[PDB]
Amino acid sequence: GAQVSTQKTGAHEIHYTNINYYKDAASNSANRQDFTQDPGKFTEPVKDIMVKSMPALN
Amino acid sequence: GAQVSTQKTGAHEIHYTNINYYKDAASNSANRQDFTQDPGKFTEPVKDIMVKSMPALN
Amino acid sequence: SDRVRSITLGNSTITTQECANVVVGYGVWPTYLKDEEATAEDQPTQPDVATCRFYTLESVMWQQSSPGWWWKFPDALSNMGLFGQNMQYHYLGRAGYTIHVQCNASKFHQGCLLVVCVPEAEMGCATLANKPDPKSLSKGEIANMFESQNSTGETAVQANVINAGMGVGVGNLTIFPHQWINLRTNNSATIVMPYINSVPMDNMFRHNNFTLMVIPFAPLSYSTGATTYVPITVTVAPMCAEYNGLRLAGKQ
Amino acid sequence: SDRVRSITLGNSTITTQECANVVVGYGVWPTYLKDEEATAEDQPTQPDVATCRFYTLESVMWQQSSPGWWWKFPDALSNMGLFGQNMQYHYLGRAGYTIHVQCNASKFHQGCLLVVCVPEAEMGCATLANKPDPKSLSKGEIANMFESQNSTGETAVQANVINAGMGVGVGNLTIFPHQWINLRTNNSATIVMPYINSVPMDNMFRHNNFTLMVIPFAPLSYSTGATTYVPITVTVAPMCAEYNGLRLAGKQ
Amino acid sequence: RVADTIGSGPVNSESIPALTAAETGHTSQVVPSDTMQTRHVKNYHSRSESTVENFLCRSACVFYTTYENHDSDGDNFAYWVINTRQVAQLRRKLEMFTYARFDLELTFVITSTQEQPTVRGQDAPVLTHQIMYVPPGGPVPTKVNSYSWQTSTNPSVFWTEGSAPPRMSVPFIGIGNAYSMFYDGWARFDKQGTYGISTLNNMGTLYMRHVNDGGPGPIVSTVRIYFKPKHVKTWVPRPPRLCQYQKAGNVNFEPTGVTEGRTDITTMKTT
Amino acid sequence: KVMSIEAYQIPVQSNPTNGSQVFGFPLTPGANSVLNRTLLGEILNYYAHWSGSIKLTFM
Amino acid sequence: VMDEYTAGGYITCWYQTNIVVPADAQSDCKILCFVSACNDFSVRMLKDTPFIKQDNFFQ
Amino acid sequence: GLPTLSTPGSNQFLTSDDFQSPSAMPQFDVTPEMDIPGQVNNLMEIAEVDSVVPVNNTEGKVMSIEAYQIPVQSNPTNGSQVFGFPLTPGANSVLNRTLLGEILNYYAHWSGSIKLTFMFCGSAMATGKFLLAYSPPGAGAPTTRKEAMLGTHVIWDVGLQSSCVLCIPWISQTHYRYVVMDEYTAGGYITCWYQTNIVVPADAQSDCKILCFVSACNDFSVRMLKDTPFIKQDNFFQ
Amino acid sequence: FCGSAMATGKFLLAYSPPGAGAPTTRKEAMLGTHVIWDVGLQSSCVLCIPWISQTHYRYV
Ligand SMILES: CCCCCCCCCCCCC/C=C/[C@@H](O)[C@H](N)CO
Repeated sequence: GAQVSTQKTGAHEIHYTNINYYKDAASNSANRQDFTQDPGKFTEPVKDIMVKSMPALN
Repeated sequence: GAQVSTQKTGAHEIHYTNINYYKDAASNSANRQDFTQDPGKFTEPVKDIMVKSMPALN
Repeated sequence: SDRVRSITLGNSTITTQECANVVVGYGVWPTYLKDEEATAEDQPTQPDVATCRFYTLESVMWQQSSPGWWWKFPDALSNMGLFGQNMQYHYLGRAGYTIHVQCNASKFHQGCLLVVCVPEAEMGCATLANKPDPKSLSKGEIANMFESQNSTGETAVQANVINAGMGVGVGNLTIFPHQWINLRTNNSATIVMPYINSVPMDNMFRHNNFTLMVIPFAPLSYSTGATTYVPITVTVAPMCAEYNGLRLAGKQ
Repeated sequence: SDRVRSITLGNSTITTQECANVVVGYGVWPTYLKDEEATAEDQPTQPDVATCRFYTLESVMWQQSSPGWWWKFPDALSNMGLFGQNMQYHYLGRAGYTIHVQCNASKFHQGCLLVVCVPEAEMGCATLANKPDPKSLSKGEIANMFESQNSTGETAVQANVINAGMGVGVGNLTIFPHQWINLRTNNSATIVMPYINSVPMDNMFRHNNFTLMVIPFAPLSYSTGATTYVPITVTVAPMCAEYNGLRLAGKQ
Repeated sequence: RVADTIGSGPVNSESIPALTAAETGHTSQVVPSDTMQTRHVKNYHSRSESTVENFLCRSACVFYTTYENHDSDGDNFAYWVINTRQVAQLRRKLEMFTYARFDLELTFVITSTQEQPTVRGQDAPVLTHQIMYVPPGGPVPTKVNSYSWQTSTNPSVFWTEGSAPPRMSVPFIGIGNAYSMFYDGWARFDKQGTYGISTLNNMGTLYMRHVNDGGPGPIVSTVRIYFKPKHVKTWVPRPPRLCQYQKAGNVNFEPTGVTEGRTDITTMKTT
Repeated sequence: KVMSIEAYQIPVQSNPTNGSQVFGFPLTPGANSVLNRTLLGEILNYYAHWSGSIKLTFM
Repeated sequence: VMDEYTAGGYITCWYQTNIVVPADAQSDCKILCFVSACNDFSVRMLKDTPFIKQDNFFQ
Repeated sequence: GLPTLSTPGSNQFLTSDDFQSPSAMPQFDVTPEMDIPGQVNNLMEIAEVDSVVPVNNTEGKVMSIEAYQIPVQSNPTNGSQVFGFPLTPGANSVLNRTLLGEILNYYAHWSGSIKLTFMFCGSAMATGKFLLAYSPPGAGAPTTRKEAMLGTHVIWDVGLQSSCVLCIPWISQTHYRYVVMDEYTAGGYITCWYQTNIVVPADAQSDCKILCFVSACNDFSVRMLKDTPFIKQDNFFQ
Repeated sequence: FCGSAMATGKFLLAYSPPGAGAPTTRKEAMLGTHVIWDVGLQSSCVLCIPWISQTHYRYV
């Protein structure tokens, strides 16, 4: 059960391969490839949206 | 003859891979994944069942 | 109905007026040895009705100071009729038992006994550097008694009840098959014990297997006038007894 | 089976070994107020498990001379946990109750209590030209007592049992929901009372609603030696309690 | 995995879950829902770590002994008759069960130390040890250089210092259908002789020695032995040992109190 | 009483008062002397965390 | 292990009424109490028990 | 490099290990196999072969072909014992030096049935009946024919068939007995008694010999290899 | 049993075929055909004596 992922390659111009050998998920290597991103939680917690090109205070 | 099992992962949110290399079963790793469970042997060895919501002594 | 009970083995029947259920071994009911589990090759004797019947041991009196009693099986039955004779002539043997402990009192009496069967009950000596002697371990059909203080003896069993002679909390004897005789509700306890051992069969003289222990956790008590003679009788029946290795008789 | 019983409300369970049935109100089981029957418009609080549970009041001792006792509801519960706190903060409230009166004796003891819930039990003053005072009417979770002779007092309740404090034959208290505790057969009484009133809801401090009365019609009796301490305990649970008109707390 | 607690509400029945008869020798199967108003809880807790295997399956020192590089004839080599009763820890765990069947993983930690009559220019080459297992009956060594160390049949391990704990796996070598942790019986049919667990004990002896012969300076090496049960099966659970251990060959004990005490049955002060 | 079968017996009797306390102990199964030596307590002692409901039966 | 953070509450028992008994019957009684886990119970984190000591190898 | 992690056991030399290893002589062309009569595959093939048991291993007889000869003769009494030895094949002097005993000595546990064959070497004119018996442990050893007879026995009648077989069944509480001699693992007693008597005509010897052989039956197996205590050495032979 | 409702007791009723003597102790009787009667609600209990003879008919 080998897993083939993608290496960090760079941008203006390849895969790896991993097999887990231990019975415990804690033994696994790092999740260095998780790129989820949601600023909205902290940057726009306002209940009434807020459009940019609009008069902020009506 | 590689065997792929499941790692202990946790619950509110993956596989391993093992190949045995020795001729003797005693050389194998532990059976850390056997979750059989039967209290009845010790908790209810009574010949006449015993229902919970019922009058224990008739 | 169902507190009443009748058990027939051989030419003997036991009846009870107020029991609980019947506790069964570790859920296992006794049965003869299977060809797949067997190692001794000779054809076994399975007397049946002549050996698997109810033998009633000596009675014992419960007093307000009794710490408890204990008997060792097969030892306790080594002299009972044909069961005992078969034990003598055979190198090997195995059996299960239905144990029925009796004790009636009155409604005005009170008390509560723990009736347990402890498989493999190796016991400690009173004096640390010795081994108890055969008789301190088992007096046959005669109950040995626990004590309510450290026993002293140069070859005696350390019988202080609180450690049940085994170095453990007497209050945890519960993981073994048991019942209670709370005079208030019960009057007998019936426990069926399957044959439990790390070998398919064994010699019946050099190994004891399990020990019956009767221990009062709430003492006999009553008001003056009430009868003070409250015996505890023990009737046992071997079940599915087979023997192998016939030869002349005795120990040695 | 069926004399045995188990009732769970909230985090509390009551069990009985020997009851009769459970008498239910006037056949009506308690339920929250319906939109068609409602008049107060604010959204009610219906705490539930925190308020509709079993509260055990002070015990009382039955003696061979006790004429009887009585408690007034909701008053008796005005200090019990959250039920009481909700009563304070709210102008209006309504609830039903499961009342469980306990009293075990022995088989050699005898006696028989009437356990009644009298809806709207306006009481008479001992002295005709006065009105009894709040405390002669209700001592909270502490039972008031009837007397076996005309009470005198300038502001006391005319408590002579024979007229149940109401000017009627105590023997006719029977048209109200009740049970008997005849020690010979019973040991508890359980009565479920629906909310009965001429208005959908009411203030819980200025109106009492119903009074629990426990009256022995056959006196406690026993031979010397038998225990003489026979308490009567009362455990009650509000049912379907809702409140309306929240504001600051208190009476006034 | 454990049970979800199912939501329950008010009751007014003649089914009485809370009332039973413990005389039957049967443990009540009650749960919260039977005696109180419960909310629903999806329980994710697993009992993975209380499985008999995970309980026993961790290496534990069962003994250790020493021997010396030079110094002559007791000192020279060591031996141990295999048994699991000389240590408190492991022994109490195995003893929570009457019979057990399992494989073993032996690991040895071997360390060396210099002794005082030092000598100058002491510069000793690395040490290699040999451990030999002598099954019951095999010719046993009598001095560091007896013929028996040639091990044409007994298994042995040769290990050099500084290279990671030697390790092996051994099957269930018992002659019965399980290892017995208790034996309420005798070795002889006449009951004379030994009584108790020791009658069964016959698992052989381990023998260790240095391989490189004695140099100028004295050196002492200690061999720590680890046992790790694997592929475990256990029957007839028993109460955990209360009284401390006194002897390795029997259950002998000094009576001891059931628990620590407190001032009254009313004291909430945890000891 | 700790070296007597008596450690196991809760006393109860007829009394001239109402609502007396029969006994009391904390829910500290792993460390309290009342509970820590039972089958449950002994097993808890081979561990660091525990969780669950416990049943106390009175006979 | 016993932490104030992890305090678990108190178990207590009280007389609801009283032990009533007829003449010629003991008024003093005993009550036995048992413990066991319910079905939602689980332990975590193995550790050695503080309950078994030793000074040197038994012999 | 492929990330790797070394485990305990690395670099040790365990004598019973089983790994591959480079050959010092690459491409060496071995000499063709032949096909020699008598190939052996399991030591048990050897233990299944009869070997002469030195029953008469008393004192001075142990260095004489006499150790192998059981004495039997005409007697004026009834039911006399001919011989007796315990079923302790691995450790008893009577049996431990036979093919079976030698093989048992390379092991720690054994299990199985054993065959003892008795060959009568009297003369064609001699006759007699013997009672060969095996008695499981527990009671003592039989001291009389009436005691032996109550156990496993065969009644051998001398006639054309010189030989007769007493087969000793495996009756143990264990599965395996130790070759090493333990009271726990006691195996019982083998004894022989006159059933009648050696009757012979005049002019024929009344003194005869009986040879006895041993071998394993088909249920026999040994376990746990160990070195024999039977071969010592003080230093390298030269 | 004509005791009173408050009395209790267990008895061992037995039948012993001939050949050896008559049982003189409970341990002797108990080795033969027996029933263990426990007094309780059912006042009465039955010992049934089986026909065990070498003949078919016995003489009166
Ligand atoms: C090259 C080194 C080889 C080392 C081989 C060691 C073999 C010994 C394994 C012993 C397992 C024993 C555990 C204990 C069992 C006892 O409790 C019982 N008394 C036996 O029934």
